Amino acid sequence: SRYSPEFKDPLIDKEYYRKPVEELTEEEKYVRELKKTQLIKAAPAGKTSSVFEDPVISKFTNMMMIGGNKVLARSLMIQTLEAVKRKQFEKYHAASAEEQATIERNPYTIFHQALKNCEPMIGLVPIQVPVPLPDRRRRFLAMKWMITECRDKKHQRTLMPEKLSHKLLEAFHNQGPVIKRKHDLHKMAEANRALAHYRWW
Amino acid sequence: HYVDWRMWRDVKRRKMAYEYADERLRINSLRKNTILPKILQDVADEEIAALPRDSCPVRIRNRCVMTSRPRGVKRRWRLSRIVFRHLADHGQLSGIQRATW
Amino acid sequence: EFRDDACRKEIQGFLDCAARAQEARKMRSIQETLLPNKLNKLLQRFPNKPYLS
Amino acid sequence: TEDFIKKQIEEFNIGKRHLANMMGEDPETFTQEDIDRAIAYLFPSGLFEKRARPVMKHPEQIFPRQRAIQWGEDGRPFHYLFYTGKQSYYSLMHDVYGMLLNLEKHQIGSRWLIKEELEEMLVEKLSDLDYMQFIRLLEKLLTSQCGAAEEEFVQRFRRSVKQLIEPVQYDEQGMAFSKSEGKRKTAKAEAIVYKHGSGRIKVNGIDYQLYFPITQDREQLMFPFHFVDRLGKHDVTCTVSGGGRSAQAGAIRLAMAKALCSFVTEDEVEWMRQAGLLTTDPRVRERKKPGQEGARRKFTWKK
RNA sequence: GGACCUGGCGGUGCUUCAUAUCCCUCUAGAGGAGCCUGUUCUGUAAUCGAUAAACCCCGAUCAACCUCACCACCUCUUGCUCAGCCUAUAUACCGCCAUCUUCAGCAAACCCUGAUGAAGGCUACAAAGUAAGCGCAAGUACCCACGUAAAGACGUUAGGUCAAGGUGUAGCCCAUGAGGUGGCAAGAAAUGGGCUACAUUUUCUACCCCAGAAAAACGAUAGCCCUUAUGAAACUUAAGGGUCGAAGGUGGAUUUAGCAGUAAACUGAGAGUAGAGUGCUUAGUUGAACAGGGCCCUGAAGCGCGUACACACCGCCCGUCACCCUCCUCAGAGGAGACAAGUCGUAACAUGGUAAGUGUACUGGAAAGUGCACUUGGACGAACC
Ligand SMILES: [K+]
Ligand SMILES: [Mg+2]
Ligand SMILES: [Mg+2]
Ligand SMILES: [Mg+2]
Ligand SMILES: [Mg+2]
Ligand SMILES: [Mg+2]
Ligand SMILES: [Mg+2]
Ligand SMILES: [Mg+2]
Ligand SMILES: [Mg+2]
Ligand SMILES: [Mg+2]
Ligand SMILES: [Mg+2]
Ligand SMILES: [Mg+2]
Ligand SMILES: [Mg+2]
Ligand SMILES: [Mg+2]
Ligand SMILES: [Mg+2]
Ligand SMILES: [Mg+2]
Ligand SMILES: [Mg+2]
Ligand SMILES: [Mg+2]
Ligand SMILES: [Mg+2]
Ligand SMILES: [Mg+2]
Ligand SMILES: [Mg+2]
Ligand SMILES: [Mg+2]
Ligand SMILES: [Mg+2]
Ligand SMILES: [Mg+2]
Repeated sequence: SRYSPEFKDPLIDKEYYRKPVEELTEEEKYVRELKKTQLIKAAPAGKTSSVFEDPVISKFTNMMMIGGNKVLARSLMIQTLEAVKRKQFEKYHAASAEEQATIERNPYTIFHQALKNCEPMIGLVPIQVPVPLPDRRRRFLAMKWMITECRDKKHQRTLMPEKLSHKLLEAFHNQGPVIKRKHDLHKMAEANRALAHYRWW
Repeated sequence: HYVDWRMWRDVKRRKMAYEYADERLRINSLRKNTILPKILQDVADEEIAALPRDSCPVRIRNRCVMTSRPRGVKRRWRLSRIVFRHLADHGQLSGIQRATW
Repeated sequence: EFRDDACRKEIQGFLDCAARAQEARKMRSIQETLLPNKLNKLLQRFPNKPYLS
Repeated sequence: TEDFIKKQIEEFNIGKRHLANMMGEDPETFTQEDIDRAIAYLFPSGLFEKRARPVMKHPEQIFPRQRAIQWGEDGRPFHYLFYTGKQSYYSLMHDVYGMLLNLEKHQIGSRWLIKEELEEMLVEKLSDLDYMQFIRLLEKLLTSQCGAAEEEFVQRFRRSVKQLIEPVQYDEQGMAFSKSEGKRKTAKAEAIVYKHGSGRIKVNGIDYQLYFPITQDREQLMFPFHFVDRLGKHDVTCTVSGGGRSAQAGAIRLAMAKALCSFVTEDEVEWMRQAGLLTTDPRVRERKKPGQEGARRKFTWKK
């Protein structure tokens, strides 16, 4: 890394800086004073202060990226979000007044809830042994499972936006091959339950 | 007293090519055009073939001038990579230096 | 049938227990650092003398 | 030795006078800087290592501090700690211990000189352990709530260790602006940010929405103004070259942020720096190395 | 033969580590297809060298003739050279290098300990080490003081190169030298690397990123024909065009690289040629994911332990079965020793992979296995944990 170890990662959060001094604790005051003497890495070209920045969606776009085609990855992500929103609006209009209360229409909420539903609780590690999964690994496994399922060859000629929107809605409703894969992981963990003692941590 | 018989042959080839270059250029000018009659071009072809074999420029090989290495010869200095490295490392070539970037 | 609908409570307990185990690992690791190094340093100042001065 | 060093010093003075005469300058006012400049002109040397280039410094600088004899004609050393082999260091430790004893009986931008500095002061080789012991003793002395004499004695060993804002200028109409420059990858940009406007940014005379079709690059342009809550409060004219679309966007972002520092308050400037808007991203392409595919991709290990 | 020292080794103990590295984890590949190319095997009249890591787009930043050292035929003999030889010897060397090395050690000269043995020299609240010098480091180039370069000692593998050139030794001297004409270079078959793909995050077009069409087509840089570039000579090389629309549908074990402007993808330039690479060097653009657990698996370090090894485990070595000798007992046959290779195993030497051995008994191709008791000529890491 061209950055010397002294450089510190940038904190991009307007609220953190607009916070009044009075609300700050002594530890927080000391941290703010110290940061005035430290070097700060240049803000990456990916994340900004836009209120429409969703780190989960940014990470999903990065994962979907192929060969540094960030433009195409972003295009696919926005197309998927638009397709999800349009399907939700169509269902909302086609639905009765009662079901319109239930029918969600926010693509960001749909995406977050779908990935959360696809997050696996217990993993398997060679030691195979059932084991707890850290939160970062859970999120990455959810995202990778979603992307791999969308990239599966079983879908013929269907475009990635449509495929991913359909899979995302299925996951949001707790259905689809992604949830099936999570259930399969859980079932294998249950089957190897007896081997849980092999784990030394 | 050239380095080896191969370098001597290349020297002979260079001398012959320099001797016959003008005649070769003249005869090949007739062949390398689409204006003159095909019969004239064919007689020119047989003449250029009749010229001695060693006069062909393609037979000139760029051998190192100090060790007769037939390959790895830097044209600007006419020295095989080994001899060029020797002289440059000992610092006997102006400007050249070990590169680091 | 491996459906989270009712398992929510047990799954939450599992996650809390895993977090507690990780936190305990960290706390033990930090708290571990009389240690053998210090004890050996103390001993070297008073070496056993199986010979004669 | 004294005779050699004196001969060198006299020779250096005589050569200094000759150099002043050769350069046609006053021999008396000729300084070390003048000597260095004259020598550099007279013997141009492009060798990168400055120590390798010709030098005519004073013999005091040229020669090392070769230590004097420690025992007289009778063979009796001068320092009672002579046989310790580190008389200077151990005498210093003895003095520090005595000062600590006296303190006990009676009762921020400065670091500690590195082991190299301590060795230079003590004209004695030292080990890291010895230096650490000495530094710990000095720390105890300072913490002991000592007097002014002890503090000034410690000062012998103590060693003293924000963004800059461009100046606002005025255009033909007198309206205020600021100018800045930045670089990213191979891209280089220069930005002029005016004090008032409708958020209109013209890159190479083209509006940003047309120069950067990519929403990512447009967000990069937006980032500084959005950070400082000034969306639409300024107009900007930027000229960029080199690099690709993303490199140009980053360079323009950096230049615009640096210019905006001329207007935003100091608190906002510091917040921008902490957010990273005012740090030139050193990350550039890494040269391909011979025998490997790229900067780090080695060839497929054959078996 | 007994006891030790040093080193190598240990399917050796504990502890701490590996930061693209040992495992899991992340990305992209190879292993499945075609093509290009190197190597091996076959073939030929037809090089040579490298060839485990550290060979295999390697000597070559380059083979139609030449290059060429190879083969066939022909020709010359003081020959370009006060000759010549690409003849053997890299196990004589210089020269330039691989290698651990992604190491920090090597150290002359002193001093001390061991009863003045090989050898060893460590405790910082310090207990015999001091050390010039080399290396690291530092300094330097690139864009910082970062990172990448560069650098990286002494030694190991008698590691590579007698074919860069020189050189010792040995060898040919009407040829193992010199010259000319012509000629190989293909693929039964395998294998390494690279390229192109298998597509929808795709393909064609416009633009160079707000579009329209294709979509069982995608997919050859392959094959065949034609033209053009260079050249005396093109089926041989390259480019273009036409024609064809092939194999294949993300690929088993296993395996490679990568910690950030990196991987991945994409676009140029240069060296070298008359021409010639999907090869090499280099410039630039877009530009990721994990980065946390560990030591059950591989290596590193520290402290240890064992050692019948010292060409240092790719070691050493046991017994049978077959083979020649010398001696002994024996109605002819056995035993021993020696010479000596194979054979089957791996019994012992490290916890020798079931610790070893003594007595005794049963069993078995063969070292030997097991049973009962006994020895340490094994260990149990030596506070609590
Ligand atoms: K493959
Ligand atoms: Mg040529
Ligand atoms: Mg690896
Ligand atoms: Mg293949
Ligand atoms: Mg071969
Ligand atoms: Mg060979
Ligand atoms: Mg020929
Ligand atoms: Mg030939
Ligand atoms: Mg010959
Ligand atoms: Mg050798
Ligand atoms: Mg090397
Ligand atoms: Mg290097
Ligand atoms: Mg260095
Ligand atoms: Mg050898
Ligand atoms: Mg060899
Ligand atoms: Mg001959
Ligand atoms: Mg074709
Ligand atoms: Mg032609
Ligand atoms: Mg087609
Ligand atoms: Mg055994
Ligand atoms: Mg055993
Ligand atoms: Mg037994
Ligand atoms: Mg039995
Ligand atoms: Mg007894």
